[PDB]
Amino acid sequence: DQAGKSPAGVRYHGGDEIILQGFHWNVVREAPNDWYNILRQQASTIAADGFSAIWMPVPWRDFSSWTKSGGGEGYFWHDFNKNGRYGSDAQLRQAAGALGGAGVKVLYDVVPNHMNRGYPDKEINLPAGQGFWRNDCADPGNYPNDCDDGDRFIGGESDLNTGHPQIYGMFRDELANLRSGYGAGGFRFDFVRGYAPERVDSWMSDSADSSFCVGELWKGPSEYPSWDWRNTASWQQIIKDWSDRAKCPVFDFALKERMQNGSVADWKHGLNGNPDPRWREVAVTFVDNHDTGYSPGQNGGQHHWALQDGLIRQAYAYILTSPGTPVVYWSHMYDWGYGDFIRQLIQVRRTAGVRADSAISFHSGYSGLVATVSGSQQTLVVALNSDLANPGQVASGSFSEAVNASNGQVRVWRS
Ligand SMILES: OC[C@H]1O[C@H](O[C@H]2[C@H](O)[C@@H](O)[C@@H](O[C@H]3[C@H](O)[C@@H](O)[C@@H](O[C@H]4[C@H](O)[C@@H](O)[C@@H](O)O[C@@H]4CO)O[C@@H]3CO)O[C@@H]2CO)[C@H](O)[C@@H](O)[C@@H]1O
Ligand SMILES: [Ca+2]
Ligand SMILES: [Ca+2]
Repeated sequence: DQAGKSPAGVRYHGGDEIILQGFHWNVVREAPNDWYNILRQQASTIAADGFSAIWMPVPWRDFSSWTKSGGGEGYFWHDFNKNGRYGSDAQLRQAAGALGGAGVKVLYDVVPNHMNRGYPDKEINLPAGQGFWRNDCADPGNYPNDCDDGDRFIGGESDLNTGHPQIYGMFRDELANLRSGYGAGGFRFDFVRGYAPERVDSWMSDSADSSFCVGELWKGPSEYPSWDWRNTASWQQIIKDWSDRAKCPVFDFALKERMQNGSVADWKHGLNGNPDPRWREVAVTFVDNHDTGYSPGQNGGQHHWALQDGLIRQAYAYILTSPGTPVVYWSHMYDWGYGDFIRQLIQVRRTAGVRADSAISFHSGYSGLVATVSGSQQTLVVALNSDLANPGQVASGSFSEAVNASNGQVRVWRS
C-alpha cells in the first residue's frame, strides 16, 4: 500500500485504494446492534477479497425516527457517543482493530452539516443566539446565509454553522479522536454541498493530513443559480472544482449520471475517464451506495437512483478496470451474489497495476464501450456490451483473456 498525496496535493492515499462500502441502508434494522460484530467477524474475508479500505457507517449515535419510514442510520446523529444502532463503543474498537489488523484501512462516514438538534437526551447541547446554527441568521432559502456558507438539509432548522470556531473545533477534535481511538485511516464527508470545501481541507490538514478522504457532492448543474458558472457546466466540472478546493477526492457522480441516463458508450464521460490525470485521479467511482441503490429490508432501502440489474456486472467491470479509485457496494458483494465476479475483477486490477492515474483510451468503431487501460504492470482491453471480436482489433501486443461473463457482454483481456 502506497501512501502519498497527488501532484496537486489531493489526498488520494497513493492512488491505489480499492474500497468496500461496509454497510447498506437497512443494517440498523436487519442486524440490530450487531453490525460491528459482523464486520469484526468478516474482517479477514474482506481483506482476502482484495479490499484495501472500508467505508464505515457514521459512528455517531443516531436514535432518530420518521415516517416510508426510517431513522437511526447515522445521518441524523445527536452526539459523538459511539454507542449507537450499529453496535457499542467497545464493539466498534474491536471491529476497527480487526479490520486494520487484516490490512484494511478504516474510513469513517462523517456528517458535519447538521445534527439532531431536537433530540432530548444528548451530550452536545448548543443553544440558539450564539451563531452555532444556520437559523441564528435569516434563512430565506436553500443557499448560503450569514451562519452557513453552504446549502441546507431540507428546511435547515438543524444545520450547524460549521465555520463557527467552536463548531469547527468540535469536528476537528472528533476527527482526531476517530484517528487516535478508533483506527481511522481517513474519512468520507457527507453532504459536502452543505459547507465550504476549504473547511474539509482545513479539517484534514489539522487532524489527518496524510489520510485518505472523499467527499460526496451530489448537486447537478440545474441546482445552481443562473449567474453561477456551474449552472451551465458539466457534472465533471462541478465535482472537480470541489475536489480542487477541498484537496480531497470526490465521488464520481459524473460517471453515475452517465450510467443512469446515457448509453454504455457514454460512460467514458465520467470524471474517471478524463484524459488529464489531475482530473481522473481524484475520481472515486461507484455503482450504487446506500442512497442511490437498493438495500435488503424495508421498502428495498432508498433506491433513489439505482442501476438496473442488467448493467451491474458491466458497471463493476468498468470501475474496477479503469482509473479513479473504485468503491464496491456491500450488498452487491455480499448479499446479491456478485462477489465472485467482483473478486475476479479486483484481482485483475491488482495484477495489472491499475491505479487512479492510469491512462485510459476509448476506441471508436464498435458498439458499447471499448477501452484500453495502461496499468503499471499490464495493459487491459475492456469491452462492455460490445461487438468487438478480439483485442487485436484495437490494440497492439499479445493478449490473453482475463474475464468473459454475461454472454460476452463483459470481456477483459490483459497483456
Ligand atoms: O430539521 C431538519 C429536517 O428534519 C426533518 O427531516 C427528516 C426527513 O424528512 C427524513 O426523510 C429523514 O431524512 C433522511 C434522508 O431521507 C436520507 O436519505 C438520509 O440523507 C443523507 C444521505 O443518505 C447521505 O449519503 C448524504 O446525502 O446526506 C444526506 C443527509 O445527511 O438521511 C436523512 C436523515 O436521517 O430524516 C430527517 C430528519 O429526521 C424534517 O422532516 C424536515 O422538515 C426538517 O427540515
Ligand atoms: Ca494507498
Ligand atoms: Ca449547511
